[PDB]
Amino acid sequence: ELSKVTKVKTDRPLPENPYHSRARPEPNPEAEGDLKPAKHGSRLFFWTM
Amino acid sequence: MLKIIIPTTMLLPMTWMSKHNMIWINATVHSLLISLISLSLLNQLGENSLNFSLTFFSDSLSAPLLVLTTWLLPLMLMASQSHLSKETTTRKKLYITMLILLQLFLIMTFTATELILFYILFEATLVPTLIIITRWGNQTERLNAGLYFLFYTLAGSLPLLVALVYIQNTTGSLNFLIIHYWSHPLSNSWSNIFMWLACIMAFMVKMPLYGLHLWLPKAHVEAPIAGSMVLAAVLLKLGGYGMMRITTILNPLTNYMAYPFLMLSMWGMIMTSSICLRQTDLKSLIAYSSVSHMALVIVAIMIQTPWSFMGATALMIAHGLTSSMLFCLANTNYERVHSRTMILARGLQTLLPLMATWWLMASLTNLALPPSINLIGELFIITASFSWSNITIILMGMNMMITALYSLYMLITTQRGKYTHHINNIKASFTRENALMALHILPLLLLTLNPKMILGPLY
Repeated sequence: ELSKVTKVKTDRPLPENPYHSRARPEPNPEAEGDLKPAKHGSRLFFWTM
Repeated sequence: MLKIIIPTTMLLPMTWMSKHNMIWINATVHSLLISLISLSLLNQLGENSLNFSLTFFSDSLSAPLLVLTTWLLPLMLMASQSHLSKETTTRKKLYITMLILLQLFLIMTFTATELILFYILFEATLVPTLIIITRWGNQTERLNAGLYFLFYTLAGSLPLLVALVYIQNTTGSLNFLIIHYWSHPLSNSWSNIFMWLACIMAFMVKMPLYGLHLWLPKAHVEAPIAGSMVLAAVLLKLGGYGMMRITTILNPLTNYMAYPFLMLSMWGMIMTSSICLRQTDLKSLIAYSSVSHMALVIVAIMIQTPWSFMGATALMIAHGLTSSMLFCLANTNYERVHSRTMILARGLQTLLPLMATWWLMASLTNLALPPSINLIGELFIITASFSWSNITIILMGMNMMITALYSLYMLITTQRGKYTHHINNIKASFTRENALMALHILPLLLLTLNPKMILGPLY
């Protein structure tokens, strides 16, 4: 019975940033539009395709 | 260009599936047909190169060499018939396939649009040549000769590979057309100097340059007759072709960097011809004469004047034919006497008259008797060098003198004098040998009629 998790109705405001964390960095640009064939294929030296 | 490449490839399955009695016949037939087809490429445009496709192109420089290779293959087969007549069918087919692979590689080299593709194929030519020399050689020095040839060529080529990849990274393309239209001058920085050296040294090794020509005597002497034919007719011209192509992006640094190589070649022609004068081996003499004649082309390429390039192309074609013919004649004499000592066989003119006439005509072409294409090229190079510096005429004329001297010396020692008494196995010349000599001489004399075809793109 003393081991049961209990509810507490406190008046103290819930800490907005308890860890005092710094601003997280902006994510890298995610994906893009559709895939299209390579402009000239494998442009590896003499290969044309 | 596939109109030439594809039949050349189709030669291989034919040779592998041809009957043991028909291998040589089929190979010769279809090789001659392929040469006939390649003749169409000679119709070069006045300004634009024949850009068949993105990968293959031809100009008035590439087309004569292509025709030369396609024409050289059948003659090589004819020459190889004699000594490779006791060989088992599989090995004979193997030899024919090596020759066909070499021809295919050379065609692709001369038609490749991309510089790195040219490098790949021009270094691929080593494998068939090495196999031919080391496997079907008659002496014990064949292994060392093959090692020398392979290592010289590779030591030249690998820095060229690095330089070509560097150019691809910087310029963005190695296509000859783009490389020529987007040409940018090179500065005098040490980096540019070493890039120029890397781009030039490989081709300098390919066409024997005095100091780096040690591989040629060994290779030509030890290699079988067909191998020597290609080695002295096309494989050396590979260096000239590559150098003429690559000099487009090596200016104006060429003006400053040519002096070492220019002096080396201008003295080397004299030195090698003098060496020819005092040679005891016939094939070695022919090889050293080749060294001198190629040093002339090296000078012509380094000078970079239009007349020099025209003369260089003409000389390359002429020397290819002449050197191949000389090696064939020496091969016939060697087969009869089983020795390469020049003084061993004497007075052959009495025993074999027609072969002596072939010898005479070949030697006349070697000494550049007017109006042979040999003389046309030599004279053009001489005039270009005279424009470069008047002092050049001294060395050029002396080299002409020494060439005439050693060529006539070869003719006199072999095809003149009292016949050797103990040598009794000199049979009458075979029809095949005479036909080989004729197929070497007649095209050259006909080419003299219309030199414009073999005068290069700067005509």
